[PDB]
Amino acid sequence: SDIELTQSPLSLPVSLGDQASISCTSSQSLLHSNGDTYLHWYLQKPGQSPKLLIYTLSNRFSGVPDRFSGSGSGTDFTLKISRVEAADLGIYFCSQTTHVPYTFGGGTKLEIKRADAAPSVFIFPPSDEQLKSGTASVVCLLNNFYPREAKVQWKVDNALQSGNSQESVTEQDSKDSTYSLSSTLTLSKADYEKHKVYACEVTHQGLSSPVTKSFNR
Amino acid sequence: QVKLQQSGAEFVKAGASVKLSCKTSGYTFNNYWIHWVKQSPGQGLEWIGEIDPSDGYSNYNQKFKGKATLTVDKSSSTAYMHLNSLTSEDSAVYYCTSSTSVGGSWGQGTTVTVSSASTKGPSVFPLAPSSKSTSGGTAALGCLVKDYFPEPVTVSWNSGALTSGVHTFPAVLQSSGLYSLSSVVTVPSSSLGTQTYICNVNHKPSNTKVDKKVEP
Repeated sequence: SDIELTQSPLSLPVSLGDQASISCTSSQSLLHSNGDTYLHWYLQKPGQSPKLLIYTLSNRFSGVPDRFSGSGSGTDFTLKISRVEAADLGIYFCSQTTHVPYTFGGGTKLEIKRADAAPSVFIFPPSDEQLKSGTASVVCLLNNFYPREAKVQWKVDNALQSGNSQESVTEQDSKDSTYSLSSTLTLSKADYEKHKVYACEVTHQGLSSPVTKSFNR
Repeated sequence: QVKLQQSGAEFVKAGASVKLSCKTSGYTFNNYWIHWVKQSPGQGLEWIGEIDPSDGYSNYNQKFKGKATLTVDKSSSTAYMHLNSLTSEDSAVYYCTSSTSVGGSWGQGTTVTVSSASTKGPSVFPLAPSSKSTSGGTAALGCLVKDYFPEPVTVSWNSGALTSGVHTFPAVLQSSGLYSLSSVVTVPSSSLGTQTYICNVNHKPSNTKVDKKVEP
């Protein structure tokens, strides 16, 4: 049915000043009967709308710097940034408007590469104030790590927890290019009070082994 | 290119309808069309439909036909999209866009939040520093800002004095329909008990303001 646009890679870690290339492949030819190929590229910065960079295959949009260029076939396309600047970080999307319905790629995140940095791991028991409210949230904090990929697992008296934790991740830090992550495990107070040992086990590329932070109540 | 000014955030119950608008403006003799685009966590970017502002001719993505109706008020040069029978899958940012042969511009986006939750101020809980929150001179502390609706809440530390090393995490939507986030800061271990750390929380929709001291 609808034209599928597939972007590669999903995540593109680069250094400022590097050349960068993002590809888009279409499940149908985007060559229109009028001879134009309606394949467009956007950049979406955090908290903004997408902004047009390249239109109709290779035309640079008004106001877009010369470091951006587009090329390709009727089904295979490439966006190139000759030298990446900080202003270029964000999510890149391809889009086709040759055929109705118009469709978009899934996005490619351009981020800053840096050397591996293991997380600093901190654990917070629930407050007495919250225990009085009938709920218990235990928080695990992974601070200043790279790359973004990390596994956090909760163990309560050695039982693996599944489905009762939620994770949130910051944007990449402007100064040190790291991420931080909170993992929040939520129990009813009744459940919380029946158990003794609360542990978050963290796996990350920057660590030799998994690290476990825990407390005993 | 045409300048686009979209209407403000909408919060509605499941089953409700919403009308979004997009004021257009420009000195251009370029033929242009107007489009609406959905951006959701579940589906990414999706084109809804297009409309020719000169004659009102409209063409839809079959997925949105009947869900969305596009119109233009030619006198005000304002484009409208009416969305009906709303469900949680309709919660998204909706953009109005323009296209010409030489490109196009996108409006700012209008967030539509479809939920049965009522407005509710947060509970604020300390994330106390301890031996479990210290890493060789460096201690972490925070505040859990839990069970509020709608977004956003604002959090500052020490009435705005303390910005360095602060991470205020994106909010998560809980299965209750209420939001939760944490705000953390890393500080000197030696400062604890000496320096006060207070998280200042403000949830404007409920007019909930709370200053919470966090300590061992």
